[PDB]
Amino acid sequence: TGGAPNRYRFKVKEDDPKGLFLLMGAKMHWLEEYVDKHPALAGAYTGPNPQAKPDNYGDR
Amino acid sequence: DREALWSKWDNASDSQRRLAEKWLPAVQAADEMLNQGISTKTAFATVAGHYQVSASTLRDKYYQVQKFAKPDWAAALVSEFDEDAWQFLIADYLRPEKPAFRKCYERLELAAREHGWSIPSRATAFRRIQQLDEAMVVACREGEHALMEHLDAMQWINGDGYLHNVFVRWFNGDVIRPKTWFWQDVKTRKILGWRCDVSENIDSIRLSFMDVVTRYGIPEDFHITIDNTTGGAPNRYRFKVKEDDPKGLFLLMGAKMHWLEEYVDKHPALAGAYTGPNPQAKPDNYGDRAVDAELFLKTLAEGVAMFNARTGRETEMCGGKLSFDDVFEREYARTIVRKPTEEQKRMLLLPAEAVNVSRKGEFTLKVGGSLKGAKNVYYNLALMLAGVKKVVVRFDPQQLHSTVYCYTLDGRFICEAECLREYRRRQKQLKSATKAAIKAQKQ
Repeated sequence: TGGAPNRYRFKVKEDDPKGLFLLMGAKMHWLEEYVDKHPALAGAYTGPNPQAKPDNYGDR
Repeated sequence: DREALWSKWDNASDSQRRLAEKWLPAVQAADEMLNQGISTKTAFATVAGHYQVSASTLRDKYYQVQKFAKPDWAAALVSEFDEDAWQFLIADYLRPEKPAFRKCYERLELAAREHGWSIPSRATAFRRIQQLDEAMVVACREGEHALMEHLDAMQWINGDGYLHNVFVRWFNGDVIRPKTWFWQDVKTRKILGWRCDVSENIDSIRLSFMDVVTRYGIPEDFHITIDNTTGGAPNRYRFKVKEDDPKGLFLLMGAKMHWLEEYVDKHPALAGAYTGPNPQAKPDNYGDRAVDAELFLKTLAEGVAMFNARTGRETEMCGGKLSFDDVFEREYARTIVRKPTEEQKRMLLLPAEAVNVSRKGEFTLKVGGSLKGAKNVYYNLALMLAGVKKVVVRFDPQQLHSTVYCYTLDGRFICEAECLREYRRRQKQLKSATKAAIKAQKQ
């Protein structure tokens, strides 16, 4: 359900989204290569590396 | 030069070499007929007759091989595109990202479109990627750089450590993962000693060594290896132990210094504690499952005993038949060792961090932790009678109530002195004041 405090300094929000979806006339039922692996982010993406040095990343 | 010719013979296919082999006896036989001065017609007709071959071909090839020496007659018988795009692609693959080749290629196609570059085939591109180097892949990940006389029993021992994946409830009540240090005989592979503790520090190494030299003795030529290709910290005795130089003690023992998971971690009795290499493991079950220190250590001792006693060891010494115990018992009897004196063993007893000495020649150690609480005060006349401010105290936990030995900060023995939950409350209060504040900051 998400919610929690307060990005607007006031808390948002415990609700029922479900009702809104049903109201829209919707019947409810219950890229990693393009984003995470793009060259421009190479300093930030670490990759599935089991051993990765934490000392480099605050800058990256 | 016959180098290029012979390399052409060499590089030839088996089928091609076979072809040359088939064509050689016909050319050689033909040579014999001409030597005899036989008409060219009769000679070729005869060869083409016996051997199924075109006479014209044989004639032509004979003249072709005529200029070549006879041993080498066999050997006789046998991407223009935009550099910017290529550079762009190579630049992309070598990133630690290391994107998929087909997709990185598609991106390259977009760039090529924007710049109007003429790109080669994906197969050609990858082919060339294979042709680049083994070293380049490592250039991308820095990987390969991360890899890159008669021995008596007891003559050379190796020390190694092991972090357990089993949760054990220690003597102080805390649930931790124990770390054990082992000493192994290099020749026979027998484990000679061990000590287990809550964390990695010099004490387990030192004491396991003590166990090894007390049980099997000190050989006349002693080599010790710890591949590194100081521990200490507070206060299990309520007084801190210890910043030192172990190194000197080892050299003094007459030792030249050099720089079971199935049996322990995987034993059935610990099944609630060992989690196994499970990437997803529920933390909610384990506080109840952690095994007792006594059970873990008994399982450890039995695991060591079984590891050593296990036959069918495939080593030179065991010859696929004996166990580490057998070969160790055999070779140890053929080595010359000496037993350590009581004094040597006592010099190995534990060092306390430097304590202050008053003008009266007395100093204090606040005993606690695993030992009964008491504030011990030690004294001697030699402490007030010469130059000293601080002193390092050497002791046996069992003998703290009576005799300790004082050393100078530089290691010179001075004399011995006769004797004339606490901080955990702070640790816990600090823990609560952390957790509450952390949750409050998260929300």
